[PDB]
Amino acid sequence: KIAFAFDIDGVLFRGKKPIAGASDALKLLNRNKIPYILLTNGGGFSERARTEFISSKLDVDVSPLQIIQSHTPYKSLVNKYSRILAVGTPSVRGVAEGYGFQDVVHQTDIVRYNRDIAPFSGLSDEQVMEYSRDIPDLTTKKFDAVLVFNDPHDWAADIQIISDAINSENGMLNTLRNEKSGKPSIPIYFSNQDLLWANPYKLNRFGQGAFRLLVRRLYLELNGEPLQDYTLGKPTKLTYDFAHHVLIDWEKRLSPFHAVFMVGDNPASDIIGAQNYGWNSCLVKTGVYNEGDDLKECKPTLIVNDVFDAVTKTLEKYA
Amino acid sequence: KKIAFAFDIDGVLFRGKKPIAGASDALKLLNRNKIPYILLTNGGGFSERARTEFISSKLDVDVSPLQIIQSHTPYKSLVNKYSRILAVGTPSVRGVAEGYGFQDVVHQTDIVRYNRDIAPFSGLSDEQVMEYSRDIPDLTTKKFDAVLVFNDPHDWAADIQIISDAINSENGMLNTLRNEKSGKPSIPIYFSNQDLLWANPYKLNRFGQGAFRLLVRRLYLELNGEPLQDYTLGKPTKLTYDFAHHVLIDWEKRLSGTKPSTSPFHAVFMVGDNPASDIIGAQNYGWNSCLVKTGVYNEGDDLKECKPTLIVNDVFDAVTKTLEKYA
Ligand SMILES: [Mg+2]
Ligand SMILES: [Mg+2]
Ligand SMILES: [Mg+2]
Repeated sequence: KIAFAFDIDGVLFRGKKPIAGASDALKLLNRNKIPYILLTNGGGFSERARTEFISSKLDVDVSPLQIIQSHTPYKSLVNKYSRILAVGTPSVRGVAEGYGFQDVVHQTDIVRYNRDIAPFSGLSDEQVMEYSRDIPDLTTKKFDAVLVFNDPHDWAADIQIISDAINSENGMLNTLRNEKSGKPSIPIYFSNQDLLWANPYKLNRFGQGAFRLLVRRLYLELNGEPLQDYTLGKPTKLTYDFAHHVLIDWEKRLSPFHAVFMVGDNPASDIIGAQNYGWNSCLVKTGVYNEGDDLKECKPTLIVNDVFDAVTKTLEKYA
Repeated sequence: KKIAFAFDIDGVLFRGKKPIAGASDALKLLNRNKIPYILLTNGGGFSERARTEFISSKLDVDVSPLQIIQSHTPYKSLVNKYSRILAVGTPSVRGVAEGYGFQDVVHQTDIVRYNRDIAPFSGLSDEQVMEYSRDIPDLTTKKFDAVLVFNDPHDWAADIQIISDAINSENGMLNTLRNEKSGKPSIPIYFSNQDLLWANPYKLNRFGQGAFRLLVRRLYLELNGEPLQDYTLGKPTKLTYDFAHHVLIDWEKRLSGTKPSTSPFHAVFMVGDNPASDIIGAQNYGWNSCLVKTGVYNEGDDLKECKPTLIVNDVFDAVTKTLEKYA
């Protein structure tokens, strides 16, 4: 009994385009009745909307119950925080609402309220109108946490607005505390520490890990203490435990494994994540990693060209 | 030549587009008394002419384009040094750079237009790409010679990605990545303002180009394991104060037609809102200073090593109290 956990970016897709072999890889598992999940540090859309897109592109039925995205574990926080600043692309508002967050504010809602809060926002008037909403108690009800769902697309605004929140007086908009501290005014969560990721471009691009480093750098500058943030996403144990539960529930719904193989392109997320958790791993060369790159101390079970190689070589050798 | 003033703009004369109460009156007071002044700002984006036209209209005084130093004004000295520059800032900085004489100006939005996948987290709308960017001859086949940050750009995920690409490239060629790690960037990079904070219309101080610089530097360190060797101008740098001193000298000569740092004046008073730029800059250069409370500085904030000559409420108090004591 083996199962697979596939990364998406640099393994199944580059952007919206499938990698050759990705469709065949999943079709092969389905023929053989081998369970799989998708475990991605990407996000932005609902689990349903994302799996609908992947299903269409790869010509397989991927269930919303087979996927863990960066933000999926934020379901665990819905009873902890009444009002959240949900940072990400505009779609993350709906995702957070769907999880059951009581009071969701998107960062663009603050830009709508007062453009002078974010002097270097690139939002056009049309983008403000489309992306944001009027929040009538934006200034009178405190924020309880900042949750970064995915990489937002207006960083001078996004970073300013996050900084305002984590240096505020107890989460109240338009306030600035006097006290310097490593503990932010309200808690802040990052869902992906990937410095780099693989999109259609030939060179690795910065991801949410890079965004996090930037937020942290300015927090340190203002406070003289490092930020006490929360982190999820691969390689964190929290995300692997979450994925493990999704996989167990999926395996039951198909109806515990001798081995789980993480298939990834990034040593620093996928491979270390699996290795720390006790999962096996197959490092592909179609994304962040190029053969010759420093593996440091991760030790992938197999190193292979692409996802179809990962599945076929793993099955031949281990199933 | 008893005295001249050098005024900061943001948090001293203006908050955003709105004059601070007394700002117009302060300049009119100097002009009635034939006391010369310059404007020395770490802001920028538009030409010295366009900027002084706007300020003139809003303060109802005649400010000459020869009376202003903006963050990027000293980039005039670099025009024969670097053929192709990545001119980073708001779209208006393309025209400012071209106006200065740079041979081959590329704006960061030109690279986003060339390939959107370079900047996956760009916020540019299609309409903004059409408005801001240009097709650039030989974008992919001619090296970039430097990155010059003119002012704060307004799409930082793209801006930071694109700057990082340049300073880690194979000798400035787009679409490349060098093999080696070093403190020395692939091509030189200049920042024109190290202001962590600045004062706009909002009541809380907002991050400025100094913050942007710290972000670029952080990701450079992450990729290279060595701190970035950059060039920095703007207040409080000696380069910028020297440049401003020469603009003042030239302006006084024009009008007319001591210490080394104030020549030909007995005293030069910097009027600023930011201890970390205006005050320490003036102090290190040899100028006197007035610190106002209408911008970044709040009463009781720690002044660290800065010792302003006077601390006052606003720009009109700065002028009136300085003239009383020092004129
Ligand atoms: Mg990946
Ligand atoms: Mg935009
Ligand atoms: Mg100022």
